[PDB]
Amino acid sequence: ACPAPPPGQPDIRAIGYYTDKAGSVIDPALQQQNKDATAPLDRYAADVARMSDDYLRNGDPAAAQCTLSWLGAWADDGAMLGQMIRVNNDQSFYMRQWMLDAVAMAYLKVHDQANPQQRARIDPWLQKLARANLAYWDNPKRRRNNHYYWGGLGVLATGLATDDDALWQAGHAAFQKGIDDIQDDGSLPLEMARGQRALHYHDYALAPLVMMAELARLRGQDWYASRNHAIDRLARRVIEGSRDPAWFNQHTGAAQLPLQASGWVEFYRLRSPDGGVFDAAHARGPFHSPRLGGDLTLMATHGIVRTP
Ligand SMILES: O=C(O)[C@H]1O[C@@H](O[C@H]2[C@H](O)[C@H](O)[C@H](O[C@H]3[C@H](O)[C@H](O)[C@H](O)O[C@@H]3C(=O)O)O[C@@H]2C(=O)O)[C@@H](O)[C@@H](O)[C@@H]1O
Repeated sequence: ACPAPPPGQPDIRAIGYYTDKAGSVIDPALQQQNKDATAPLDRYAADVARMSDDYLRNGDPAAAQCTLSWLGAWADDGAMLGQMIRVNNDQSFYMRQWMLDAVAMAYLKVHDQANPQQRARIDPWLQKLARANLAYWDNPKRRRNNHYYWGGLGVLATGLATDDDALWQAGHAAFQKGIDDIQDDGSLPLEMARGQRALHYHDYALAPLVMMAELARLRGQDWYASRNHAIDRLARRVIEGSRDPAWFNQHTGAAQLPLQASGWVEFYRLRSPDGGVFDAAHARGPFHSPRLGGDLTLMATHGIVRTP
């Protein structure tokens, strides 16, 4: 009934594909190279997202058991615990953050179906990945942009799922720095340097901050207020921006590519409706993002976990 997972590959060889300082102009060949190189890794994320999605949607323990089986198999095969091969950037390192986000959110969603044996295999694997990811951001030489907020999510979810309180404080630190990076105009200095993709990267930075906030809401915290409701400013700046890019066009000097707000809106519309600014974007749903935890619509309506 539970199909065979792919072999957990120890090595990642992804490929950065922007050709300009702003990281805004794509080389299509390079975009294709990286896509084919990562396509197996992305198939796995989507599968555990969907199977964990199937469990949250209809309560079937087989969907949760098949998810635990697949995560069980990847831990055992030491998946992505090897070399992050550098082709032309740290693209392989980023994938290990994104994959951790996908595999740890999937685990959290089915964790109440887990028995001690499956816990024994998965936790040390997630924790190895989560500590490996944190240890990249120990170097001060590396700009803590949206990549740091995306790393933060997996580390936080691994902290919550494995109940590793060091990892949770690390995750929270990532979320703190994101909120702290929000200027009074709702903008992020590091994301403002992405020319025509500036608005995309604002939406892209915000989504993992919103997911971390929603993870804190599972532990009975409320991070949303931090720094005098700073997240609402960035939220406003992105949702106003998907409607009207004039501010981003003026502030960066680049004509923005059109953006449709990502699945962070499914939760955020419930936390602070702001008149209902997210209603058009919500109507574009459901939102599927394995890197953010899968079906954001289902999780916003019915919760990330079926029981605390
Ligand atoms: O075709 C898609 O839309 C593709 O998007 C994928 O996620 C992107 C993500 O949107 C984001 O742009 C990210 O950007 C990185 C970039 O890869 C590079 O490393 C740069 O130096 O840093 C950027 C950054 O985050 O600051 O790249 C993601 C990626 O995988 O390249 C996926 O959502 C994919 O499933 C989708 O089809």
